[PDB]
Amino acid sequence: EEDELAHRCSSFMAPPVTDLGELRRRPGDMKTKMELLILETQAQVCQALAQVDGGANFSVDRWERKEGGGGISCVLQDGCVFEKAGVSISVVHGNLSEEAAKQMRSRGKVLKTKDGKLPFCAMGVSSVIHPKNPHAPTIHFNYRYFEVEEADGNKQWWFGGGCDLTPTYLNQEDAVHFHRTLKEACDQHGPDLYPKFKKWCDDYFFIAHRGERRGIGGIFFDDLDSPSKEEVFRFVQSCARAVVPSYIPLVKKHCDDSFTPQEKLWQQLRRGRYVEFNLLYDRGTKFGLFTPGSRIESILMSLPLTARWEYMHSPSENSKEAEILEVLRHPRDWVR
Amino acid sequence: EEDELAHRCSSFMAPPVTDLGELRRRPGDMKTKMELLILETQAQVCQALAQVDGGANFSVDRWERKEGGGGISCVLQDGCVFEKAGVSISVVHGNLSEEAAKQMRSRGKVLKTKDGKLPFCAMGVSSVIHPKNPHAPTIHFNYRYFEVEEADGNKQWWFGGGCDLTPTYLNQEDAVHFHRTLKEACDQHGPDLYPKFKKWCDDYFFIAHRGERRGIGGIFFDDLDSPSKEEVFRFVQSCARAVVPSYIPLVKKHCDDSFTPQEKLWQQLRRGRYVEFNLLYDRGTKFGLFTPGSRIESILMSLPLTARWEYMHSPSENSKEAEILEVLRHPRDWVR
Repeated sequence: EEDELAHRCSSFMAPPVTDLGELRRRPGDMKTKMELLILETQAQVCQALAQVDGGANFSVDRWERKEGGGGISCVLQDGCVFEKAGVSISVVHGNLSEEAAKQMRSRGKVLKTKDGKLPFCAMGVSSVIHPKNPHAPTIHFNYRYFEVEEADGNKQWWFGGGCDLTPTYLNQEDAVHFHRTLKEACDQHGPDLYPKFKKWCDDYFFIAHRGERRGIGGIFFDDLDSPSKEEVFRFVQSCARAVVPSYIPLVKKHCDDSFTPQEKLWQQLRRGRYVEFNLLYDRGTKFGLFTPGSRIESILMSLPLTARWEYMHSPSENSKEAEILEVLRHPRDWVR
Repeated sequence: EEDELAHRCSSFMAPPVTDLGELRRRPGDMKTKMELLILETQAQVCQALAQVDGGANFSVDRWERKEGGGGISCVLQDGCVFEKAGVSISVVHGNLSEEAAKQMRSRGKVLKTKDGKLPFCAMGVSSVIHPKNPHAPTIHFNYRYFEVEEADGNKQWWFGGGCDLTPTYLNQEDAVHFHRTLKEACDQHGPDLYPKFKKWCDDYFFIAHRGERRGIGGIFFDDLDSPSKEEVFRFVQSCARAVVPSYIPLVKKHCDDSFTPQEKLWQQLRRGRYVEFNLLYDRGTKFGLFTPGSRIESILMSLPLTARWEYMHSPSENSKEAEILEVLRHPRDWVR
């Protein structure tokens, strides 16, 4: 019979960033469990996307750097269903830079150095998928884990993540399906998680000057460090496993929908909004792998194939354009 | 005979931000001279653009806010020559916020409060113009002035500005024309200004991760506070007056050039680079009206009508695509 770990690894997009000998020695370490989870998630998502899109192949770049860890970047471009799809993982080990350390103190985190250093590990998966068809929505997700070794055998750790949808026009069934899938995943771990993280997602992706959100939300969480490491991992695992069922059915349903040049135009304006969230409010932080805010590499991976920016006459009062603008300004409940 | 100031004002896009009664009382104040210069420049540029583009009209929005000063924003969109053109002016009076003050100290500026306050005035013009034709280049320019009243009758003041070109493909004649026009303007005020500011421009618009500049540069200067206020103003005035001759001839020459769908595609990728400079390296600073870095309003005004982002096969070794990439990576002299 095939070795359990070997079997898992044959299904990944590329070999793990961490030496397989190390993962084999420490199967129960959260760093091991989380690296395998992010690799699994990346593979599950890429496989689902590749099954849907016959028009392009993933390029898979497993990379490493001396100071910047390693990762696996999977990119699909200009396919028949997806104009852009990126699914990346990163794993970084090292000692925290004085700058990184300083920033955490500003957010109220107190780190006690071990020797003179702060050994740490940060890892995560992050993805942005932009369909070609105006009626097939964009998705973003990310799931990550951080630990830092302090004085004594004490460790400080936390998880972060989220999954959010950016439709061109509102589709009620799609919105409910997406949110319901996320809520079911969260509810397994406690009834207050989805409502909290749904609200957090509505608040976080706010393009402030327009008074509009990027999309229809989903879930967002950060600094998640209770009740226990294993319990939070199981929650994150449920969330990561919800991505494909939350999303691929929407793309399969809508990828062939007819659309007008005007609907395509509107899609392009909505894609410009997606980009603008970064331009104005999330331009790049070097420490983005373990705090809210994106690293440059992530921002680049998120860009669509094309976008449009143009000052727009208020749309007809009962138009689909007006409807989506209203919900971006005033988010709604989708599941209770 | 028409009143000199009234005659000047009839040529502006809208009335000055500052009460005309105040400008009339203090004709010799640098705030007056600079406000008139920025209004003149805005009008000269808009008039030149409107003469070239019969396909769209400028919308002119003269606005004010209680805490945020006032301005005049002129916008043209989706014309027959320009896909986007923005020419804005802002004039803000008030007392420096503790945050703004703090930032200046970080840059090594030392301000001595008058009473408990730092009364200040900041003003400027800023513009981004994106032609439709791949062969007609994008331009950006800005010219600004800041003063703050300190303890005693002492004032701290400085100017900043620049003018830079972002071609889709390199055209040697265009590059020389543009740079020559700027150099002639600078040289009138001293022989070391153009070489210094040309290099500064090459260094500033560096999209670091690609190792490429946004375009072919021009001039860039900041914190310009010597030799005297009148001398620096006259220099800035020469630079502002060089915009139209540096640029409009290039648009008139190339706006009708034939282009291929591939050249249009490349233009779209170059426009994506333009946007990416903000996304990564210049995302927004609230204090951008008096320091390097753009305010959100400026970033928005700069966005093109459309852009593209796509990971690209290295172009043919002697292609025009390869040539522009090489010069973006390794800037050249254009005039000596």
